[PDB]
Amino acid sequence: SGFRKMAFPSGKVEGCMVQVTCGTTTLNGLWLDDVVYCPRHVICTSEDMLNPNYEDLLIRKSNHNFLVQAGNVQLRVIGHSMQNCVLKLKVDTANPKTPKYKFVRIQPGQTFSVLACYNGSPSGVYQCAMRPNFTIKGSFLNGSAGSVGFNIDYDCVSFCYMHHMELPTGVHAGTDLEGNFYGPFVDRQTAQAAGTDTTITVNVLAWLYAAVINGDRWFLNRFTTTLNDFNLVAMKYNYEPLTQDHVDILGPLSAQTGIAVLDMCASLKELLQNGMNGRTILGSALLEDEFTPFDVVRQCSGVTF
Amino acid sequence: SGFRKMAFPSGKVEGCMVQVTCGTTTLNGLWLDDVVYCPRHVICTSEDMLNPNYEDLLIRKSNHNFLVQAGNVQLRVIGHSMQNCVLKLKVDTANPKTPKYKFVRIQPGQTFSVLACYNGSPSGVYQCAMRPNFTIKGSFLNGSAGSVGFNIDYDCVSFCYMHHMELPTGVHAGTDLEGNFYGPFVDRQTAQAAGTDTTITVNVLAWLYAAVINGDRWFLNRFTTTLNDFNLVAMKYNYEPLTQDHVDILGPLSAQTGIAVLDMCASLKELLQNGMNGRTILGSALLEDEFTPFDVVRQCSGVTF
Amino acid sequence: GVTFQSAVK
Amino acid sequence: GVTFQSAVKR
Repeated sequence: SGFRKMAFPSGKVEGCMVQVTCGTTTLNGLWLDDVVYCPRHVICTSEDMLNPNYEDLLIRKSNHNFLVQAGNVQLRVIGHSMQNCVLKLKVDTANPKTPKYKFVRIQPGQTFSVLACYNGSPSGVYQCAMRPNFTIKGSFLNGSAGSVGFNIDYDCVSFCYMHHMELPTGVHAGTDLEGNFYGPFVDRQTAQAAGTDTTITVNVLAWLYAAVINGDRWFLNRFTTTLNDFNLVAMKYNYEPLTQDHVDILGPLSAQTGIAVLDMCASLKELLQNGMNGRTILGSALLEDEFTPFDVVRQCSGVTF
Repeated sequence: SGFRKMAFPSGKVEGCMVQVTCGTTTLNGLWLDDVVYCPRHVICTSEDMLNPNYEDLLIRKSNHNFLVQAGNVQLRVIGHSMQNCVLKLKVDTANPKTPKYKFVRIQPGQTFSVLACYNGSPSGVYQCAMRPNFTIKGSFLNGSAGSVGFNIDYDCVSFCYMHHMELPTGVHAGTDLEGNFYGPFVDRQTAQAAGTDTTITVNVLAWLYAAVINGDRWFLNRFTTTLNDFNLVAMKYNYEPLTQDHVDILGPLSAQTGIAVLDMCASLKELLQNGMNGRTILGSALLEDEFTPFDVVRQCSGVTF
Repeated sequence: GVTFQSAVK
Repeated sequence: GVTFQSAVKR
């Protein structure tokens, strides 16, 4: 029993974190085999932040202009290239701690663990979600760029996010590990702003299913809904539309609990109408949307209470 | 910017987790130097648990009755003894991954990171507080006993909790690493329940300071209060009394944000008496009490390990 | 109830 | 505005 914002154990990622310095600029890099991945804006100077030409900035660098430090060891850089908005520094040592890994680009609504780092060293680990507006609500300070987000289902690390920058409202933007930004953002300090964000409906339904698995039913009601009518109501509260794909994804939780998906949608409609009237659900007084259906099955018992 | 429930990096602890099996009972152990620590209830059958005599049950066990697995390696058990409610299995190899560590017993209100494990393999990490009623609101299923809680400081892992049991309300109880229970709980199958809890006042104040650091200021007001006036409200709302020591601990945050502790206390008093009037703080509609003053400093200043 | 959270091997 | 979260080298 219980239900927590549960991250993956961070050791397999800790073993890949290094510091990368170019000029007077430093951030974190990810050392996998003989490549160090890091945001390309490490090659900017304070003159290059609104309209850098990264091809031009990079052609001016040699291998030995990149200082890569793995704990007390300086790694030797023997090649460098850029792929979209990440640099790839080839080094002459394969990381002995490289885990089994893959790169994955995720969709909005997906969750992942973040290992926040400064100067190549870990500060802490927390759970995040990719918001519908392609930002993440992280906790990041200057020097955190190159920190990564990941999952570790089944002993393979899937790296899905690398941190680049903070937007004016204090949320965060970055790329996959191929250097392609999530959302319409660019690695320029020119004015950019998160779009209007919405609530991740399929994840709120997942978490209501978690509440039932753990023993609580107070929020259910006797009604059902069509998918159409549900979406017409939920979008009046800035919820994302629920698709038939989402309905399909919730099938296993619906089966474990005996509550049809569209009946849980009816419950959610009433919760949005009523609030919780002084109650809590899994320890919260708001409807939580950063747990996916897969996260709920990962964390909860297979036997409902 | 941002503020998340943040755990310590768990890598140092991951390298210490092993599987311990005795008979048909399996749980986790903590391998440090040449000793594996685990809950002494691993030696019990279900019938044993109704009225166990642990010394008597342990006398019947030989070293080869304890199967200890570190990844794919069986450890050779060369001795066995018990300290309070933990077993100490001496093995013939010192763990080469033993970190700098100490065993520390914490007090209610202090936080720690939990490394949830099954079958000796780390599965998740999350942040916990020791509640005033000495339970923890964990997330644990069968097989999680022997999972540990810890803090880090610079180089040193301070182990403070080893998981034993779940109570009827779904909260959790366990020991320090010397086998002493937190709370009035016993490792016997008999009726037991969490007592009524309270809210950790100094932690709520710390989180209000975190909110101010993040730009959430709507709850500040012109008023101040006194310790005695504030503690009458704390009693009425089942909050822990605030002490002078607590005020002193918040001093950093109070001189930093620009808001004195008893000024922030007048904000908390107003929130207890009036609620939040539809607003939220740091994304919560509840007053959060599982961040200590040091947790806030460590996250907001990017302390690393 | 009260559960000692070992698992069956 | 938009802030790259590199840091200045110590």
